[PDB]
Amino acid sequence: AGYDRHITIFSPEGRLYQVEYAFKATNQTNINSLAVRGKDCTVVISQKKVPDKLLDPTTVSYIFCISRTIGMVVNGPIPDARNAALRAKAEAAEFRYKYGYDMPCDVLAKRMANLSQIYTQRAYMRPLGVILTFVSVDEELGPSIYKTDPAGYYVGYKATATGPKQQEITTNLENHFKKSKIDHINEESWEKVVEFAITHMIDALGTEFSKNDLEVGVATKDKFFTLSAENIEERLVAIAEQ
Amino acid sequence: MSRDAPIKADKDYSQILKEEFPKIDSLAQNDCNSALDQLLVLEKKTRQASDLASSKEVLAKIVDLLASRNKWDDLNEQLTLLSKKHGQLKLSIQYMIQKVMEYLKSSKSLDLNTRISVIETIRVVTENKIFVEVERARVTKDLVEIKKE
Amino acid sequence: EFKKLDDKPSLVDVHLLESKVYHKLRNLAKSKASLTAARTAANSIYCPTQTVAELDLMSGILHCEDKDYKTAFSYFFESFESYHNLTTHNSYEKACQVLKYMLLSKIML
Amino acid sequence: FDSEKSGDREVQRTMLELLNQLDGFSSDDRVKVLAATNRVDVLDPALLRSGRLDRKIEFPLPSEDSRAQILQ
Amino acid sequence: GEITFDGIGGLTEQIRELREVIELPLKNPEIFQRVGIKPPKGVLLYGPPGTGKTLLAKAVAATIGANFIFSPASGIVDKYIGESARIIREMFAYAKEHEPCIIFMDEVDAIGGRRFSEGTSADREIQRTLMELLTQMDGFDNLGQTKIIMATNRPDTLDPALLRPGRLDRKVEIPLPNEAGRLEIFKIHTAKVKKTGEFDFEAAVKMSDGFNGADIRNCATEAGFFAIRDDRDHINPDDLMKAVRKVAEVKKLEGTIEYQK
Amino acid sequence: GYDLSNSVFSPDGRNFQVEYAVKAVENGTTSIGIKCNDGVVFAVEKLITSKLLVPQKNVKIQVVDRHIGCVYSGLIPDGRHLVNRGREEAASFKKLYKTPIPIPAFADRLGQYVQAHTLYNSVRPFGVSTIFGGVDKNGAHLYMLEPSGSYWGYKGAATGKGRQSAKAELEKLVDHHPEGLSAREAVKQAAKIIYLAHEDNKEKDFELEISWCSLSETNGLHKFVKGDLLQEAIDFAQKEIN
Amino acid sequence: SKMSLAPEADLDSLIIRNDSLSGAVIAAIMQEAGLRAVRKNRYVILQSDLEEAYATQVKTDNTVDKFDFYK
Amino acid sequence: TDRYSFSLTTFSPSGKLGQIDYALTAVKQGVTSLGIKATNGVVIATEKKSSSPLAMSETLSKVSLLTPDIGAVYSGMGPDYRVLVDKSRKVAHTSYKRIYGEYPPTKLLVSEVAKIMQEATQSGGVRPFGVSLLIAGHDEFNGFSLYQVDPSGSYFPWKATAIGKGSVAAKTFLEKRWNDELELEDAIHIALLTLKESVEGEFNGDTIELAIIGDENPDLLGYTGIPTDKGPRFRKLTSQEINDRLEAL
Amino acid sequence: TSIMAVTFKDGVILGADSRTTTGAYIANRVTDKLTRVHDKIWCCRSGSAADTQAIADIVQYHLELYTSQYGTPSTETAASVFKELCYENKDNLTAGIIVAGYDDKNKGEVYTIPLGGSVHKLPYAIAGSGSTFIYGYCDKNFRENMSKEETVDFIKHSLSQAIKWDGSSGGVIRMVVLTAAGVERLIFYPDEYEQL
Ligand SMILES: Nc1ncnc2c1ncn2[C@@H]1O[C@H](COP(=O)(O)OP(=O)(O)OP(=O)(O)O)[C@@H](O)[C@H]1O
Ligand SMILES: [Mg+2]
Repeated sequence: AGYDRHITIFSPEGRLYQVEYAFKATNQTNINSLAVRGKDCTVVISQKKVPDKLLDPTTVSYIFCISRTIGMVVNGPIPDARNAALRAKAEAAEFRYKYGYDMPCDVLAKRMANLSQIYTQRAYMRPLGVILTFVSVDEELGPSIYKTDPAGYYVGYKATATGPKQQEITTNLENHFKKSKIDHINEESWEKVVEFAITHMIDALGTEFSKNDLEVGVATKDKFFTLSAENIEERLVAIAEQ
Repeated sequence: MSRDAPIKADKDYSQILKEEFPKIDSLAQNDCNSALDQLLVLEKKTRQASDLASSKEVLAKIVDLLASRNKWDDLNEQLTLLSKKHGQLKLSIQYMIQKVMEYLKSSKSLDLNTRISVIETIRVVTENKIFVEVERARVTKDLVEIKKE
Repeated sequence: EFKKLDDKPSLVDVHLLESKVYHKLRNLAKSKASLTAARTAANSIYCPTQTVAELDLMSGILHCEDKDYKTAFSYFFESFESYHNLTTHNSYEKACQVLKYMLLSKIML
Repeated sequence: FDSEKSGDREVQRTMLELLNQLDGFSSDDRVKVLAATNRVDVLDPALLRSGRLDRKIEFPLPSEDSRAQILQ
Repeated sequence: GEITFDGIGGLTEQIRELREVIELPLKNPEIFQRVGIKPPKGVLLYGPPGTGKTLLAKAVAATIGANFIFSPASGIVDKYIGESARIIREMFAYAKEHEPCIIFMDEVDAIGGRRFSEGTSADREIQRTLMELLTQMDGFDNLGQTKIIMATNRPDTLDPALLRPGRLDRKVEIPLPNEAGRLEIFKIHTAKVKKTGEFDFEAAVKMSDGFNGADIRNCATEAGFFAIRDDRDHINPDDLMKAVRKVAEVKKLEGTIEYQK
Repeated sequence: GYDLSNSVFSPDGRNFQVEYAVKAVENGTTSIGIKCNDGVVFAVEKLITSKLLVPQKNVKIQVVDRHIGCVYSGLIPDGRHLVNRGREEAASFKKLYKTPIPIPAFADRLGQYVQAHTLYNSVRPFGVSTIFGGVDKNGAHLYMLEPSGSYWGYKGAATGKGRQSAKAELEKLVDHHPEGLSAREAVKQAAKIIYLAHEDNKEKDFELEISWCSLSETNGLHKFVKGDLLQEAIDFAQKEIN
Repeated sequence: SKMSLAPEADLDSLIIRNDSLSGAVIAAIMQEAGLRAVRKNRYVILQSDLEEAYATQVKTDNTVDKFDFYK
Repeated sequence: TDRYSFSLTTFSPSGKLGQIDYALTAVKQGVTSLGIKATNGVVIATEKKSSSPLAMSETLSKVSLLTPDIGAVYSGMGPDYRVLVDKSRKVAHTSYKRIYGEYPPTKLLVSEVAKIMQEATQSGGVRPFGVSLLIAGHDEFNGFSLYQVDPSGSYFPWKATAIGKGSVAAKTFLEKRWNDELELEDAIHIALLTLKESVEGEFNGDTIELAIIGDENPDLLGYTGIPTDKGPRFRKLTSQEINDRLEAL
Repeated sequence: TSIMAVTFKDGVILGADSRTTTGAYIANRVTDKLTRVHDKIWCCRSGSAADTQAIADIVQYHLELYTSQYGTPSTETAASVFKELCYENKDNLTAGIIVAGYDDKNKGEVYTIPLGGSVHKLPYAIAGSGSTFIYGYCDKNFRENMSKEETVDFIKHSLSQAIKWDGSSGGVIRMVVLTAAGVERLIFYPDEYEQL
């Protein structure tokens, strides 16, 4: 019928144009993210950009703290970002409540994936236009990255990037794990993994950075933290002295 | 940026440390190394325009170091560090490196010292492909002559 | 009888051996006929690398005999890449042999 | 000027040749335009721009004083 | 309507990009020999209106001084048929005896039309003239020192065989002037006018966006009317600050929405 | 026909609905929020449409709980609904946790509520921009809330028709005082820049409203400016613009 | 075959991207990369040049590999 | 307010329900999977694919466990497969493991899942899941059994079958390859050989997901000293095993 | 059962025993009652074991969500949660909870919540059924703002008299120290405090 794509219904090609369109709204902030696995840590960086000075820079964020061990990095519009953040925090509380231990990242990936599926099966839900990266350090699975997308599909990774120009970053990561011959960087301090990540980002995007142009989130064991600008500056200085 | 306070502060410092330069300059007679540190901290700028100004204070200072017959070794290491420190506005540093080579021609050093300093300097800009290139070729042919004999 | 059971990429090899038979019977009118059929059975993309190396080899020799040394050199360059860099069980002898033909092709030009 | 299956492509060719001589290849600086039109929501985006009709005057519905004048 | 290398300010990066296609193979084909590519040719210009896409066309004919023709989209259209084919066939010929020629199609939407011909006969007239171009652009007739600069005000009007690369190899978009790209445009237009002395634009312009490059020169014209009202001969920042309000106001009368590849 | 509903997407990343709501907001009057060191100062332009009105008898600034001022532009009845909703949520928090709601928490709540109206065919997205802020115990904060369900931190925010002028003037005010100013001193500034934002609007006459929530002068409660103070601010602006 | 490349450049990183191209656009990208090469001022095509040229006039699809969830 | 309670699925004028037609087209868009029923077991095999080569595929599954005797494998949409596996486990426990305290026969479960598909075809506010599932299992009364549930909500029992985009060719191959007596070993070799015609990409045990409903494993039971209960008849083969069988072709 | 909390200079010290009787039978003599519901805001339960534990679970739930959305809650806030849970289930559930927590700004604080549900801020709180015997001992010898050593010996002696006179109280004495430095457990066996 004339409506195949104002509601979630297959096309004559056997398809969902609507969900496609969701994927075509993940590149509007044009933020890029890069996430790699250390040996005992997980590191993720994202861009920060403010179009005006009259914003306060602190509040502009894309790294959202969901659990105490799971960080969430969002690619796509910020309204949907906030709705997703709220969803996830609810589910985390509820897992702790019903099973007696904090939510694993894997379980969260899947819970959020199924909610996604439900938004693309009900004829009056609009799907989220956000790709979520879940970074964690598990004690049963180790440092892990799970990526879910508006489809409700998710997959694991050794490393991954997101954004409009994230192919460049894919090249970088590919070559890096080509030389290393192993699925994670062998580094025993989270600092140097931040450093490596920023190096690959400068190479990939072709542009140098500053403390107010970055945003860094680190998942160590049994915690998650974000660095402030002051600590990011120090990483940048130690890059030049490699 | 999100504040204009770094702007007001950085520019203003530049003017005032000209007033304090004669004080620094007499202090270098007692110990150059301490005066060197004072100007090095000065050059830490988060505002673009003040970079150009603060590098001029160091140029006058290092003439004393360059002329010396032990301390120019220490000078070559510094130039390295400056490009690395932050990048610090790709215009400022590129003007400095030139003015130093220009000084070297006029200070009149040993064949040997001239040779070894230049290799250290062309080495820095091998890792660069910006304005450096203009100067890099010119000092390269200056070095050609040295080995020609 | 295995052409009604045409599902296998191992019928590539049979075409190639037939091409070789006419080759040393020293007629290339029929050598090409059986080559074309080999390329057809190898149009399936599920054939191993090794058998495709064989495919280029046979053409390399054959257009060499027809005295075109532009085609022969391109075909021998392709087969050198296959033999040299995958494992050797007879591919040490077949990388050597392809190499010598590459050198020969250029002397004729 | 996105037309689908109609003779509107014949119409617009006197729109386009207008925009061409409303560009300077001088000997149009002294040549002006006034234009009257009933509605101003039907114009082409190449007539929003300045260089074609730079000043844009609206005719308002009458006022108290204005109405009195007109009758007189 | 001539102007120097610089026909805009702050969009210089696109000016540099254009000469890559045009000016570079003009001077040295030999640097495109080293690479081994086909010598660049073919340019589509598309963007929002009034953004100096045409003024740049006049500038690259002026600056280089290479042989230029031109064509308005609708002065090559004729009543006689086989006559509107004649010009453009014979215009390419001209281009092969005249050195390094540059063919500016100005504001083409006339024969930009698609296959239509379920409408009037005019749509087959378009068709006849369109087929003529393709055979020229690529065939045994191949160019190399004949370049196409195609100027249009919306590119999704066109037929996709006029979106075809290797006839159009580079598709340069010039956007609307940017936050400080207006600033760069303002400093060239405050030299032309008489001014008290004004280097206080910066805040007002960025937060009076809505201007194309031709409206910046309409802020100066409208500021010269506020001046005339005061009986001044100079552009004041009193006159300028009332002007940016007015000029922005009159453009909100109708909108414009355009999307691109 | 992707302009028909909010739950539709388009292949341009656009959801035409929500963009159109911004044009409803562009129809409102100037409204400014000045973030000062001590608190926040709101001001609203109140058009006097006729000589039959009762002056200073209609408020467009309404308080929620007692320490969060809310001032909105766009559709006055619609924004009115939004403020009512936010008071319900505020009282809920206050009952459940025994403390007046923090300003960031408030921000979460209202953002979610407006984000909700784009996920269902059943509803229409609100066409209002809100500016809300105040003093809590973790300091003064300011937020501007989009009809899109987006918001950020701000050192100065504005909306309305004379937003052009106001934004520029605020840029200057942060260039005069990069370390900020007093909420006492900001009364006069709100007067100033509303007056400057009425030359784009100089068809009419208007009344100035100012209100503020600062720790140093109202003890952290949202009160209105009046009397000799209000009239002095008026006179200040008046002399500046003449 | 016609043009120079660098040993850093590869033609096998072009399969993974889009899987519906025309022969003219492949003659187009390589020509567009030969202009970016002169902005570096280099006569050998680097893989930096070659991926940037792919990114312009890319004509992206949501039917091709590395863009799917229908698997 | 909400009024999506009218079906989005209707009869077409030419007689058919258009939406299952579109869904069945969507199934020929996905990955390829097949299942062979041997005399002494069942083997199911599928391809692992990911968006990027740097994505993990060991933390991802296309052969899922519904019960220790019953596995499923899909061709079609991932997201649709995921939720529906969970629902299958769900109704398997609430309506056979609370009412008889034990796991369901293969067939019973097949019908349990066919209803969920059916109510995705009925009842406005839904569209069909765009998957075909193979439900392979073993029950103690009809032995080994292989079923296919389609987007429509019907099922069919098969002796061997394939789903996905390479289905026409695969089925023609299995036409000769099937025999009245087949050994589970021989069926393993056969399934690999067929799905090799179907797969272009690198061929290892790390990309071919193999599972067998073969025979019971007392070592996967997790306890001993009970002879009455026996181990899972399902087993997922990790990559090591499968790498031997690449070589045993 | 005996629980108390006493504030001191630098924070607060929480104190409990571990004897848990049903009837005459002690179910476990090494039972914990010093519970964490946040990472700085600990509680002492007494009353019905089932009731206290259930309530504690739900309050942990709410506080954890509070942390994820709004930043960490204050001792005040947690106490309010407990209050509002008691007030809805006062007719069915029997709980006495002492909520003691370290605020970085103000210091350790002690609120007590009876079973009807009300908040009372106090400089020191006691509850249980071994606590009606040590009221006077506490009240006479208490001063505001003692040193850490003092606080520890104080709570030790108070809980020794509680253990003496109440037979539902006993086992080891356990303590949690909430300060800026962190969280420290102390444990005192019977041989240790009988001598004194
Ligand atoms: N960036 C500019 N700075 C100064 N003047 C400009 C600028 N661009 C355009 N103009 C002015 O606008 C006039 C007309 O614009 P022009 O014809 O060059 O532009 P255009 O972008 O193609 O749009 P159209 O073709 O519809 O006119 C010029 O004659 C010139 O006075
Ligand atoms: Mg024009």
